[PDB]
Amino acid sequence: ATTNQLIRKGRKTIKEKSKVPALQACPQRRGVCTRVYTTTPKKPNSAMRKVCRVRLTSGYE
Amino acid sequence: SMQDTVGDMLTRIRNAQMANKVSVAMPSSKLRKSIADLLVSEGYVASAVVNAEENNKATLSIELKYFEGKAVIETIQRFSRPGLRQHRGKDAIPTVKQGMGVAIVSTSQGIMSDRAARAAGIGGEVVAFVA
Amino acid sequence: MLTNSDREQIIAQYQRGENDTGSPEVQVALLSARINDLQNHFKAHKADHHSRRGLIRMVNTRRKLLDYLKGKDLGRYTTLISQLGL
RNA sequence: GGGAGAAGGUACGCUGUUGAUGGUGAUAGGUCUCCUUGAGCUUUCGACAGUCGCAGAUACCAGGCUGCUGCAACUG
RNA sequence: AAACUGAAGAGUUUGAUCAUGGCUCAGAUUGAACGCU
RNA sequence: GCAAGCGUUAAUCGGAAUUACUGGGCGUAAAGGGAGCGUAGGUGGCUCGAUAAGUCAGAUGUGAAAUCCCCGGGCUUAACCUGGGAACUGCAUCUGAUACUGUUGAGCUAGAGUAUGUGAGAGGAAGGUAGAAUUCCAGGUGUAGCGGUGAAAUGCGUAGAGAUCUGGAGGAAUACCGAUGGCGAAGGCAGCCUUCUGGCAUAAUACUGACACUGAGGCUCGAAAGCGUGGGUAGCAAACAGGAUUAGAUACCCUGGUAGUCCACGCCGUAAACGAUGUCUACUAGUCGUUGGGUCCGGACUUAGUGACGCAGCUAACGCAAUAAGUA
RNA sequence: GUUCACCACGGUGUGGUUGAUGACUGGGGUGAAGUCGUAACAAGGUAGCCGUAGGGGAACCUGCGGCUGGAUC
Repeated sequence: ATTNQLIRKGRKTIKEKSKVPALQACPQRRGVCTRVYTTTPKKPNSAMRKVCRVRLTSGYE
Repeated sequence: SMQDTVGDMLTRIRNAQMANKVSVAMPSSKLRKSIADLLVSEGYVASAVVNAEENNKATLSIELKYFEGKAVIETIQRFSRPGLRQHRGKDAIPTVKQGMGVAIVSTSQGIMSDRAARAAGIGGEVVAFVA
Repeated sequence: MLTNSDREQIIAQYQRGENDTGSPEVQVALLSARINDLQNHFKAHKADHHSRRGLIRMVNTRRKLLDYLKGKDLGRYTTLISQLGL
């Protein structure tokens, strides 16, 4: 990158999106539990992890 | 082609000192003579003379110095290049090696050291750092 | 191609000084004669891309010389392109 | 190339005033002749103002249009 | 007189290594929320 | 370890030099555009002047107060409040300086070009032609195999093959030379001859006088395969057919075999289009080859290419190393 | 008061842009000791890879050109 190249183009940073889109930049969010079940974990571990599919006030499920 | 005369001058000096040459010669110019004279009076090179050649041409020859077998000019880098010129005020001239080195400054009063320009209270184009 | 005789004819016609053969006018006149002469060859061998590269090069050089004259002496450039029909 | 007049809109009568304009060319000025001005007649586009009716392409005359799909390229 | 004082890295790819390179963490901050108090 | 708070979540900057201006990279880790020409632009030789726009300095006006910072003062301390400074990296207008950039006048020759003489070359385009060899066809001799493979078999052959000799048709490629040899911007380009034509290398003189470098968009060219139209069609050969092998064998091996490969004119626009290394310029130990020139006395030197080594330097290492991946 | 001019609402038509959905369908990913093979890494048992074309249940195979980021020589 020459100086002329930096002026003509300019270095841009990509802004990464949030890892918690369903919260909508809120600390917590209220939802209703649409399904309470258990599931198996990934390869190394073995258990019955307790999970709930919940539809939140933001419209996510 | 060659679009940085000052850069070429400093590059010739740097390569000659890395190769342990006694002297380095180039085509001359008043700007090159001003920079070489500043180097001489700063003590980085022994002498710099112009020999008038034919065809309205001139050769600038600089005798280098070595201390304990090492080159006196440790580092000589160009700061203001043709693609990005650097002009500073009297209170923004960058120091070299905490004042041990010299920032060659082109001011309205001519080529002079960074400390000389600071004493005169005048800025200019910071052309090189020699230490 | 052009011969030495007609090349010297062009030089003598576009002389700036005595036996100069290096001014923009004489260079552009020689280039124009050579290009107009090579148009005949390229009407015959139009698939000749390697020679056409050199023809394009002399067109580019003539254009650079004409720009240099336009920047140097405007009336001189206008008169020269007036004779050469460019 | 088209589709396409796709679809769909607006104006349209009469009266007065008014701008532009094509043709023909009497009368003059410089011989089945030429050039300039151009009377009378005539053509084609506008603008403004008014006016009547339910309605002005007022009668006769004079495309309905569109979407999806099968077939055959088409005129014949 | 002064306004001129400021800069730390770690884990994780390999049998091990150096490099590259992403991910993750230790900090500061808030008009904060939540949980325990 | 914090403490009337302590953790978690969300969010911003930091660490992240992880968009690198300060402050990174692109041979092999991600990364040089396939190559060129060139538009806007960016940048740009020497000398003497002018100007003072950039630049630098000074002055003035302004840059609100609060906040941040410094010196203090008042709250019991602190937070907080508060006086004066500093700062507000800025803008504007005058004045000065002229080293550099800009704009200009004149000059110069060293970068870049021109004229003239020699030289090498598979550089390009269009025609013609030669000699081997294959295939096919027609004959003479001749008789039982040929061909193919690791073996075979398919196949060809007593309707006479193969082998051998003699004629004919045709197409494609150009053994030897042949060479980290040459030429070309890259892609590429090999028989021989003519025609048309580009660049390059070289010695000296004369000439122009910075005319330069690079280059987004753009345009041109661009292996092979492929596509369109029209010809051609010997060999080779995708597909395809048969024979083998195999558990299977849509393969590898065998026997055939069509598009294609060839020509003309156009499209396509891609390759591990590679040196996985953009172009241009300067400088930096050396040794040995080779190509094209040149100059001296079989060598010596000097040039422009093209190779092999090898310091310093560089690199994560491998390695590069005047044809840099070194120093700019 | 009337009338004309300007004009908000509202209406008509015909397009553009974009969110959610949609039978079915294409590829991508994840998940177990599944089925078929064995394409690549060694010369990976036919060197591999790049472009392109044809073919094939599937990795892939074959042709043409290119590369070395190919061992044995």
